[PDB]
Parts: sequence; structure tokens; C-alpha cells
Amino acid sequence: MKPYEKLVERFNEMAAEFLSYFPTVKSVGNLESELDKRRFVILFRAMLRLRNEVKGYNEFDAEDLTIEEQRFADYQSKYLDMS
Repeated sequence: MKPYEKLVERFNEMAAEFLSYFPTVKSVGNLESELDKRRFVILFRAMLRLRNEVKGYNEFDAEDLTIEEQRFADYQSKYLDMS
């Protein structure tokens, strides 16, 4: 399959796994241990890089991705405060 489709499949697997750890934005806010905060930062950095990478294709369509843009931005605000 084409490069874009490959990366979308990877992003979506990463996301469903991310979501099984941090189901909502507020759940990130509730993290207490530093290991958990680090886990979230590291996971979210990798999703964030892969998301930017798929936006670097002509065929990019947000609908192709798990997690809406706005919701993703809301996790990103937490990540920016947290890192």
C-alpha cells in the first residue's frame, strides 16, 4: 500500500492504544505519578509527530484519523504544559 495509507494505519493503532490509557482529556489532568506523566508525554509526542507526518501528504484527510482535530488539540494543550 502507499506511504500515506501505511502511516494512517500506524497512527490509528497508536491512537487506540493511547486512548486505552488516557480515555479523556481530564484523565491526563488526573495523572499523579511522574512515571505516568512521562508515559503520557512520550506517547503523545510520538502521535503528535506521526500526525504531522500524515499532514505532510497531498491526500491528507482528518477523517482518516482516530481522534478529532479539536480533541487532539485539547490533549496537546496538556502536553505543552506538561513538557
